[PDB]
Amino acid sequence: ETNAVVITDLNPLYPRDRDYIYEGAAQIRLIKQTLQNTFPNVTEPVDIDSD
Amino acid sequence: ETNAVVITDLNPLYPRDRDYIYEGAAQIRLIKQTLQNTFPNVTEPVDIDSDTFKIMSEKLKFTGDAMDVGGLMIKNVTPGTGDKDVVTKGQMEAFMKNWMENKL
Amino acid sequence: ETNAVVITDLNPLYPRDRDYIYEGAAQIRLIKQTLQNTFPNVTEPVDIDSDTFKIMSEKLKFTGDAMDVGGLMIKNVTPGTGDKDVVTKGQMEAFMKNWMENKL
Amino acid sequence: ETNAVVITDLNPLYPRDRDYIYEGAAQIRLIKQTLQNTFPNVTEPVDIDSD
Amino acid sequence: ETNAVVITDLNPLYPRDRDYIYEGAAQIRLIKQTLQNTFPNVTEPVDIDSD
Amino acid sequence: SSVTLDIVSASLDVGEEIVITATASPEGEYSYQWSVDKTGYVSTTSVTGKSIKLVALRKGEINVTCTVSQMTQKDYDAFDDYPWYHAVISNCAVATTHYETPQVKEFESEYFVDLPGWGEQTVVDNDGNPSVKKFNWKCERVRSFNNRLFALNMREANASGVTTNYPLRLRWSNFANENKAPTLWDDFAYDRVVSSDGQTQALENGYAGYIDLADSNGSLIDILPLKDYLFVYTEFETYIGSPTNNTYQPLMFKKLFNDSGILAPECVVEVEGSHFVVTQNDVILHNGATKKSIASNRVKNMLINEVCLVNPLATRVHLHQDKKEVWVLYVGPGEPKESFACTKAAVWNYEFDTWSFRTIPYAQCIGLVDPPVLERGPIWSDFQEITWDDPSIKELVWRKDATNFRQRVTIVGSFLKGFYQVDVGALDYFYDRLNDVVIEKPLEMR
Amino acid sequence: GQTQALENGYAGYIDLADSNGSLIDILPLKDYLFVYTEFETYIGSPTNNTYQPLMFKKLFNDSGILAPECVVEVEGSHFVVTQNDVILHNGATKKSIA
Amino acid sequence: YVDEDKDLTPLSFVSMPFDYYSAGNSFLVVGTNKKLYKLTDESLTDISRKVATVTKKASASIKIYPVVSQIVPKESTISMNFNQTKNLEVSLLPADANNT
Repeated sequence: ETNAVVITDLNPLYPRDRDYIYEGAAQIRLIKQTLQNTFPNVTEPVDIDSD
Repeated sequence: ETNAVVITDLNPLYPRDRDYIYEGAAQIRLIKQTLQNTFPNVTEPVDIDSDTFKIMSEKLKFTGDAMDVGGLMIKNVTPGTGDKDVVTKGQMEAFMKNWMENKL
Repeated sequence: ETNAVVITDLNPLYPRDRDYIYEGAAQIRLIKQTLQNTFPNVTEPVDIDSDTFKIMSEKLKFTGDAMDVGGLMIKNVTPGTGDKDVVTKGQMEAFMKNWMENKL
Repeated sequence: ETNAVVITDLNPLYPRDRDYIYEGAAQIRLIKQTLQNTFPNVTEPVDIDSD
Repeated sequence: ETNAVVITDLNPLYPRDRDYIYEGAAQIRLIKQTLQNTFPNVTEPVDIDSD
Repeated sequence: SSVTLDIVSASLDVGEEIVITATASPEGEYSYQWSVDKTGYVSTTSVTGKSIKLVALRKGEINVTCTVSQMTQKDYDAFDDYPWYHAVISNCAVATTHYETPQVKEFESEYFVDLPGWGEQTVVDNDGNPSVKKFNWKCERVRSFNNRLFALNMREANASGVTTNYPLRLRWSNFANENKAPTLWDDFAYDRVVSSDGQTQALENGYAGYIDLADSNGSLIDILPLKDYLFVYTEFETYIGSPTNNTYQPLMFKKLFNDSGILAPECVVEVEGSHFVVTQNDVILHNGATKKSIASNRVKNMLINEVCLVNPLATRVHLHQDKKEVWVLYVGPGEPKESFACTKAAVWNYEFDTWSFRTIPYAQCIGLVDPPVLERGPIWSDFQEITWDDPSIKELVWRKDATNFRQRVTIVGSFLKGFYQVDVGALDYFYDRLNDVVIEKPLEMR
Repeated sequence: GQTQALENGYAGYIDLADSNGSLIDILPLKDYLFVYTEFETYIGSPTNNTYQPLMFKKLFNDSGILAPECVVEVEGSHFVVTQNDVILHNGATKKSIA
Repeated sequence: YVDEDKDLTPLSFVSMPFDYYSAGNSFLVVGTNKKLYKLTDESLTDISRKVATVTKKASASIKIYPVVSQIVPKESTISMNFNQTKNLEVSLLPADANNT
């Protein structure tokens, strides 16, 4: 498993082309949980105005 | 899970149950919709300025716009926001031209 | 599935259904690197303060810097910029103790 | 072995004409290490001027 | 190890490996070059003045 | 190649901030480090980073320097005569070979790295101001006891780096933490607070120390704990280490034996509240303060000659707990004198105190591991036939791992370029040096 | 409005270090803890302190329970099938009934 | 475990079951004459300690001017009494004489 890790700060290439298939969905759950943790509020973020 | 349009209100825990093999691609596409919907304006996000974002996080009370705890000790020009030159501007108007004119 | 996208440009309408999807792991790497490149600073981003987003959304016209429409009813201490007592403080310094001594 | 000894301050005649051959190279390593320790910087020490 | 002309930047640890019997003489000659190059001005070093 | 810096002539005003970044001439996977000549005066955050903010603190001309490093692979030199000892602590794997730093693989890491705090020594620069002067430290064997890590046959270098070998030295580290190895090894660690530019001393009420025992010829061959008591062997005379649980230097070492001493660096195991030792003369099974000879007059005189014929130093032992057997590994009667592959094994069943012999497939090492051949699909694959075989009745977790892994099996590191199972169906694999081929023959029990 | 009114007993965690973990089973025996890992065992001795009183010491290097419900206290001892055979241990000593 | 391990001579190994990065399942910490390989029933991997054989450094003489530098500058000409047609110069120096 992946314990003691929080936030999407883990190094890339984690799948390493060799993880069977049972790690792909676990990666999605980690991404969803961390993304929720980063910004736990979204109503209408059209107020970017990159300029 | 098609229904999520407010975004960030997904259900990561359970309704997956490690099943069906084939919804992983659909979840990735759904995640792409959520990411694009939140920030559909990206040209060159080089304004990282981590210190700026991090400091305002501890503020957490900025509701009446800025409401900064400082004094905003910087400005360039205009009769709007006033620097220390307002006192200098006032005495010029009061003495040189308006109140205590030459030969007063 | 493309490859070199770092401008939050992930095409979700070009996959495939019967051929190889041996890129879902690679999609995760592609998604992760896009997120890291856009915001390479994430420790506790609670700094949204969603009410501020609604207030500045009412403005929505941020092109010439800030153009703040707040009140800025804060000031700590200084001998320079002053509140509505500018006229009083000026005639204290100019007349009361500077020019017109006692018994003027 | 030779432990707890630093710097080329050991008494002379250490080879004592009887050290097999495996101590000769060890002596060289000790000399090189101590010489490096004594002056760990050399650029162009032509500035002697013995006068 | 022929290459060392800046001196004091030798490699005492390893590239010896206790081998070949015959590079010991070459190392001694190389050490003589390093010592002479650093201080090629010696007539009577009586100015010890350790203090 | 040549590394440049963004700003080399910055002008701050006690409190002003500036971020200087390092730019190496080539581009690639490079690590970064930063340094400075004076303590403080700049608030360097995460010196291991590439772009460092520096907040001015005090007046003065400072010299800030960076350090860029080229991450490249370097081959080890662990020859056959000096194999790895592979200790375990706090779920981390330690390497511990000769001519190299002990090294550790952290639980939350995938690349080996030198032990944190290894080689550190807080030595005063001149009559005061104790500074952490890192010296070259190389070890022989490393084991664990009471959340600590230990060292044997310490070769301690220092300033004026002509190293001196200490066969009598024995050092221990601090206690570990959550998924982390012990952090420091300096004996003089204390008396240092607030070390910025930036060493850190935040321990777990456990310091590091050294005893430097006094015995015959030293060389400190092996160490093994037994019921919270240390047992160190010198091939002659033994000592018992009793921890007194103090703030600093808690370990107390007392003499146990005057003749006992292990033969090989891996010739002691804890079988049942006791140690199995072949003490250079015979087999001894001692429970502490008392010793008995399992090989008094049963297997003594025919073990001693067989081991001494080729290579006594290649001796090893292993505990075969699943069948309550303990065997000693040694080279066969006819073998090259420089060969370390154990060919014959003398097995002792401690459940009934009976001795036997068996043939092993040229064991370079032995250990207990989980069985292989777990059927799975490691690389994502579909080909063009069934479209991932859409599973009925949902799916079964893609694999069974809810049940804890079991059927743990002994494995052997073989000289025959591979891994071999030692306790399996009756078969044997002899080696033929005449044709440089491995031959398989039915196992012959006589 | 959280409340902290305890009974001079706090909460703690030890995070032991053993082989493959998974911490299959735990069972007390005469005020002494016995935890099993399917390999190697530890004894937990409470020292009766204000905070973090429990002290855990190693007992076995090969023993370890097979199933999450494979240990019972029969008579001042534990009945364990330790992945290899049946063991009846009274503490610091073990004997194999099988 | 895999076809690639058949060309290796394992000097030593550890049967560690737990790992942060991967689930585990015997990611044997095996050692060789030159490397520390690792096989976990799916493939062999090298996890040897990489070292910096080439190191390059750079310097930066960051001048740290004082925060109170152009504040209350030293002025020895407190009184500058002069004739009505005087053209005397005035001299002053900043505190610490740094930068600004």
